Amino acid sequence: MENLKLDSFLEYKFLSNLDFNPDGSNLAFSLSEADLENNSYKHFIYNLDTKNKEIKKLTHSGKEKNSLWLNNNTILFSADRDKDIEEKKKLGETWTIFYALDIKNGGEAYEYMKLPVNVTEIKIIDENNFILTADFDNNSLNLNDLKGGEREKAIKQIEENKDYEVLDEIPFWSNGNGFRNKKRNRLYHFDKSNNKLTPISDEYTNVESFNIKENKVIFVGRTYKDKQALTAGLYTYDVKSNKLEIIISDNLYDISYANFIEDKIICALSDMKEYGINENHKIYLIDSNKNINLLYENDTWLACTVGSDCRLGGGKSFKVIGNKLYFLSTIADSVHLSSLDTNGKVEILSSENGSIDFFDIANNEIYYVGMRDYTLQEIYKLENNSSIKLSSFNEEINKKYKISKPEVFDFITNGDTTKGFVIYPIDYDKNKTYPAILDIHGGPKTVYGDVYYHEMQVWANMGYFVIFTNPHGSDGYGNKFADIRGKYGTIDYEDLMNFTDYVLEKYPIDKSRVGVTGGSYGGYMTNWIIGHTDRFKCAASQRSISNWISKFGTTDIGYYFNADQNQATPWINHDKLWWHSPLKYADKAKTPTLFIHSEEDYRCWLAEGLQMFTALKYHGIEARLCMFRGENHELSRSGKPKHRIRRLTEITNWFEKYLK
Amino acid sequence: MENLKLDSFLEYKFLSNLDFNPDGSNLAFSLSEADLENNSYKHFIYNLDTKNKEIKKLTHSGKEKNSLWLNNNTILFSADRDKDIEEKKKLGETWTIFYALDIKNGGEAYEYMKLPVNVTEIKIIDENNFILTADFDNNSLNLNDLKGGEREKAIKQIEENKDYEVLDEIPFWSNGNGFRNKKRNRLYHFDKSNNKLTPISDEYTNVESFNIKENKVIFVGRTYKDKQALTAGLYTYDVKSNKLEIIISDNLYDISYANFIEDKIICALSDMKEYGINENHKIYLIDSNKNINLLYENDTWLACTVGSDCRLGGGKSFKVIGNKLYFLSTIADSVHLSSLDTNGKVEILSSENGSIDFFDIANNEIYYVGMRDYTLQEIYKLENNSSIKLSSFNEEINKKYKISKPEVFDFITNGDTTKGFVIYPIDYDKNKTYPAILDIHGGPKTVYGDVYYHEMQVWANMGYFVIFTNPHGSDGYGNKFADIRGKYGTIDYEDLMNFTDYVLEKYPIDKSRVGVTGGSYGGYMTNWIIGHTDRFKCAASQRSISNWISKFGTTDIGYYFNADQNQATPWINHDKLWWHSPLKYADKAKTPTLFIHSEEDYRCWLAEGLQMFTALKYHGIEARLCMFRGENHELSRSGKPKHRIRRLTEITNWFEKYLK
Repeated sequence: MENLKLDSFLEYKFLSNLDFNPDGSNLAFSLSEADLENNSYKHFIYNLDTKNKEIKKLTHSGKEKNSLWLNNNTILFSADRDKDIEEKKKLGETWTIFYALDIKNGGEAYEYMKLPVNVTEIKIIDENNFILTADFDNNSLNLNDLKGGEREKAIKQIEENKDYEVLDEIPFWSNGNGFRNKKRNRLYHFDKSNNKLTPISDEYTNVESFNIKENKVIFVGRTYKDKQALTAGLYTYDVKSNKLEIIISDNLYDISYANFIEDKIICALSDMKEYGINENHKIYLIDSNKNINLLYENDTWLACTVGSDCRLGGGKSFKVIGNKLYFLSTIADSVHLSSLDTNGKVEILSSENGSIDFFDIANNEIYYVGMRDYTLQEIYKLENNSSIKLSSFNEEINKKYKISKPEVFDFITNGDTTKGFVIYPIDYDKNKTYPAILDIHGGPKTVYGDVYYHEMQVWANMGYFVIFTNPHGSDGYGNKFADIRGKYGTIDYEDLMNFTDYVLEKYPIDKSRVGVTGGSYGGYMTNWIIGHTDRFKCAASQRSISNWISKFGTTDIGYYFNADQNQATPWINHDKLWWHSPLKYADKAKTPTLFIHSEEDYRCWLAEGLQMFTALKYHGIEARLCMFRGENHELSRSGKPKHRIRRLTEITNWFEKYLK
Repeated sequence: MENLKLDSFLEYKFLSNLDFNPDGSNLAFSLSEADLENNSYKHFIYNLDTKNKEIKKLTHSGKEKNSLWLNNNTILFSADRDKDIEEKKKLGETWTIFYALDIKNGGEAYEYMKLPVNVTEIKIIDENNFILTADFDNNSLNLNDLKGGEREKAIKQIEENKDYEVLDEIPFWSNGNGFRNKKRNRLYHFDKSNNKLTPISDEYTNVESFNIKENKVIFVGRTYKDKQALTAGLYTYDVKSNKLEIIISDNLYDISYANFIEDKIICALSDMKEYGINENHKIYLIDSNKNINLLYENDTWLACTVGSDCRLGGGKSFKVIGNKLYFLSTIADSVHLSSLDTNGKVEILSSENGSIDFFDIANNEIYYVGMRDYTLQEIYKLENNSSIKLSSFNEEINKKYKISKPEVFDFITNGDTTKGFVIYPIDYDKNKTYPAILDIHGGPKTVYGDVYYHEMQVWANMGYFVIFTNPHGSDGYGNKFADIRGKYGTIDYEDLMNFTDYVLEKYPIDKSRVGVTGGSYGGYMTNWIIGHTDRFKCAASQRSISNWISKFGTTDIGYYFNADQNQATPWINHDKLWWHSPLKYADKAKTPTLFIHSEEDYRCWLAEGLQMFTALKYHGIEARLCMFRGENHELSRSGKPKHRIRRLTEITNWFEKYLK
C-alpha cells in the first residue's frame, strides 16, 4: 500500500476486442498498455479457455490487435511484418496485411492476406470471402495501379499535395481521423480465392455500421457530396446476387445497430421530430419495407456512456444471437445488459452497479469486460444477474495503491433525483479541512458512475476532495431528463451549483480552495461557470466550447449539432446562440483558468480555446493555455502516453498553485 | 518434365538441426531455402510428431533456426527481435537473445534469455542452466560494461579499428569466420536464475567440441599463444564443484570426439604417427584412473564425406545412448550408421546407397536426414536397415525436372578398385557424339557418390556427359587408400587420366571437346592437369592451389597441412614442394582455363588463383578469373544465392565457349 501517482496509469492494463470463436470454447481479446519510452501503446493478443478458465498471452511483439477468428482454431490479425509494403505505403499506396496464428498446432503467425486498401473494420463470410469497410478517396491517385513514369510522376504529386487540404463538403474533417473532404468509409467485398475487391456502397457513402448474415450484408449508409444531412439510409447487398436494394430512402431516420435477426431485420431508428438529433432510438422490425412495425419503445441511449480515463479501444456493444437481441444501455450511473426478442419480451440480464464496456455471448453463456467494485477492467462471466471474476490483470493496482472509493447518494434538484458522488481525500480526517475539485463529465449526454477514474484518484491521493454529479442533460433518465436544448447554462448550471452547495455543507471542505474542471461539454460548463460565479478559486477548461457561432462553422458536427442544442443559429435568432456562448461573459470572469486543447481536436476546434484565453488575458486575469500537437478530442482517454502525462501535470500544477 | 536450369537450385529445400525433445514425442528440425530478392536465406523451424508422423511448420519470418529444447513442449531459438539490442551490437556490444515457441500450449515466440556474448553453440543442463561456447576477444573493449565518456571513446576506437587487422599468432584467420587473431571459441556456463555468466575454458583456448551428461562437462581444448599445435587436450568440468581436471595433456593426441558413456568416457583419438594429421581416429575408453584403452580399431573418417552442393546446415553425427556410441562412417560412395557398445561389439545399422547427413536417436527409434535414390534431402526413419520416407520437401524436384542419374560401376586403377560415375546427357542418342566434363571432387579425403549434385545435372541438361570418380586419396577405403602424402599429382593424377581414358572409349564422347573442373584439391588437380596433358580443350579451376610455398604462409591450415600432404617444406626439401606445385608447369599449359576464387577464402588464399591466371596470360594462353567478394571456400555449398548463380554461370559459359 503506497500512494497513487500521476504516472501510475502507465501500469494499467486495458482490455479490448472481446471475441468468441463460433463454438464458444475460446475467447480472444487484446491487452493494451503504455510504452513510455516510445510514446505509444503495446498491443498483446490473449486467449482464455471458456471451459478450463485459463488465460494465455498469444502474441508478443506488441503491435497486434485481433480482428477476427479465422476459424475455430486460428486468429487472424492485421500487422506490419513486410518491409517492402511499409515502404510502398510511405509512397502513398494503400495496403493492409493480415496474419493467422494457430493455437492448437502452435508455432507462430503466418501471412494470409493482402488487400489493396486501408481496412477500417473486417467481417468474415468464410475462409476466402470477406465483407469490408475501408478507406476510399474520391481524389485518390491509385498508386498501386501505376508502373511507368506516371508512377514517378504520381509519387511526386502525392508529396506536393501533402502541403494542401481542399474543402468542398460541409463536414471536411472528423475528430480522430483528420481531414476527410471527399474521403469516405467505403464498403467492399473481397474474394481471396480470385483476389478480387468489389465495391458495394458507391463513391459518396460513409458506412457508419454494417452487419452480415450468410452472403447478405446489412449496412448503414449516409450519402452526400455537398452537405451531409441529418438522416442515414439502410441498404442491403447479397454478394452472389450482387443486388443493391433501396430499403429505407435516405431522408427519414437515423440508424444505429441495423442487424439481421431471424428472417427479417431488427433496427434502432428515430425521426428526430420530437426530441432532436440525440433523441433516444426506438427499435423497429423491418421486412418487405415494413418499417412501421415497432416492437419496443426504447428511452435510452444504447451504449456504455459511463466515462473514464482508463479505457483503450472498444468492443462489442450489441449482439443478435438467434431470436433475442442482446444490447447495452445506461440507466443511472450503470450499464445494463438487456434482451429484446421477436415477441417483444424485454429481460434484464445484468443490473449490477459498475460499467459493462463490451460483452460477448456464444452458447447462452455471456462474457464481458467491465469495471466493477471501483476496479480497473477485468473479464467476467455473467450468470443469473451476478458476475464471477475471471481475469486478474489489474488486481494489484488496487492492492498496491491507496484508492478512495466514491460515496454515492441520491440528489434532488430541479424536480428530479439523480446521482451525486463524493470522493474523500487520501488519509481522511473529519477534524481537518480540505480543498475540493468539482469534476463535470464532458459528454453533453453522458454519465459519471462508480467507476475507476484515474484523474480523480490522482487528486484524491494529493489531499483533495473530488466531487461530481449527473445534471440535467446527462444520460440515463430518458429524453425528458436529457433534453436541455435551448437551456444550456440554465438548469444544467443550476444542477451543478446546487450539487456544489450541498457538498460544501455536509463535507469539511474549505470553501476558499474549490476548483472546477471538465472537458468538452464540461469545458463549456467550466467556461460558463467562471463567467457567472466567483465561487471557484481556479478552473481548468479543456477541449472546450466558447463561441457557439464560430464553433458552428469550424466543427465537424457544429453546423447541425449546435442548432439542435441551442434552438438558434448565427442567422436565426443570433442573440440566443450568443446568449449560451460563455465568451459573452468572459469580461466578468475573475477566476484564473488553465486551458487544455489539441490541434487536431475537430469536435471542439482550437479557436474556442484561444478565444477564452485571449478573453481572460485581455481583462488581466491570470490564464494559461497548453496546446497539444498530434492529439485530438480523445487526448484524456486515448492520447499518447507522454501527452497524457503533460495534460495531467498541467491541470494538477494549476490546482496545486491556487488550492494549496 | 522440363529441363533443369542453372538457377533451379533456388527451389531446393535444405534440412538442418535434427533434435529430439527429452521424451521422444517431438523432434525439431530447420528448413532453409534461397532468398534471391535479398540474396540471403530464409530459415524456418519445423516439427514432426513421432507417433502422428505429421510435419508442422512452426516459424514463418525466415530468420529462426532451432537450437535446443527447453522442455518437451517448448523449442528455444536465437533471433534479433529487439531493436535496442540490435543497434547496441552494431556499435560493438555482444549479445544473444533466445526466444521460446510453445507447441503444446501455443502462441508465438517470446523472449526467454539475454546473454552478453555472441554464442556459437548452446546446450542445456536444465531450464535455468545452460552450457555455452561463444566468441571471445582477448582485445575486446567490453562495450557492454562501459558508460559515459569511456563509452563514446570505445565506440570511436571500435569504429577506427575496422581499418586494421593485427596478427601475432600463426593461424590469424579461419575460412568461413574471418580474422581470428587473439580471438577464441570459449566455453561458458550461464545460470539464468542469477544471470551469472561463468567462464570454463581459459582466455586462449579454442573449444572444438563439448558434451554434458548431468552436471558435468567434457570438452575438447586447443590452446596456443603464438602457434597452434596439432594436438588437443581433453578436459572436464563440474558446474557444482567448479573443479577443472586435466584428463589428457594437450601434447599427446588430436581428438575428434569425446563424451560421457555410463561411468567413464569414450573418445576418438590418434597420435598421427602412422598416417599423419588426417589419420583415421581409433576409439578408446578412458577409465576413472585416466588410463586410455582401445575399444574399436576404426579405419574410417567418422563423418559423412559424400560431396554435394545441395546442403545448407547440419546436425549431429555422433550420439551416445545407454552403452552404445552411434556414429557415421563413409565406406565407399555412401555413409554407414553404426553403433559401438562398451563391449566393443560393432553392429551396422544402415548401409544404404545414399548419404546420411545427420541423425538423432531417442527411444531406440532412429531418425535421420539423407539423400537417397538420387533425390534431395528428406527425413527418413530407420527400421531394420531400411528407411521409411516421412518428409516430402523435395519430392517434386525429381518429378518436375529431367534428372540424369549416374551410372555407377567399379573401376580398377593402381592396384585398387574404386567407384566410377558417368552421367548421360538428357535425351541421349547413341547415334550422336557428345561433349563431356570431368568433375574432380574437392578435398583429398572426401568422396563422390550416387547423391544429387546440382552442378552436374545442370550440364547434363545442356547436352553434356558428366563423369567423375574417387582416385587414390579419397575417403572410404581406409588410411591406406587415402595416403597420398608426397604423392600429389602422381598416382591420383594417373587414376583420373586412367578413368578419362576408360570413359571416352566405353561411352560415346567426342574426345576433342572434353572439359575438366574441380574445387579445393580438385582445383589443384585442374591446375596440375593442364600442366601435364593436352587432352582437355578447356578447364575451370575453382578455389585452387597453385603454389605450395605461397600457400604455406597464407592459409589457415597451410603451415602444417602442406607439410603433411607433400612431405616437404619451403626450407626442407624445397625442390619437392616446388615439384608438386602446378605453377611450376604453367609454362607448358595450353588449355584455356577459367578461375573461380573468393576473396575471403582462407583455406585456399587468393594468391593461388591469381598466380596460375597470370602465368597462362604471360605465355599467351586465354584465361579468365572471377573474384567473389564476401564469400569464401564454401561458395559452392553455402554462398549467397546471386554469388552461386554467378559462379555457376561463369563455369557454364566457359564450357559453352570452348566445348560447343
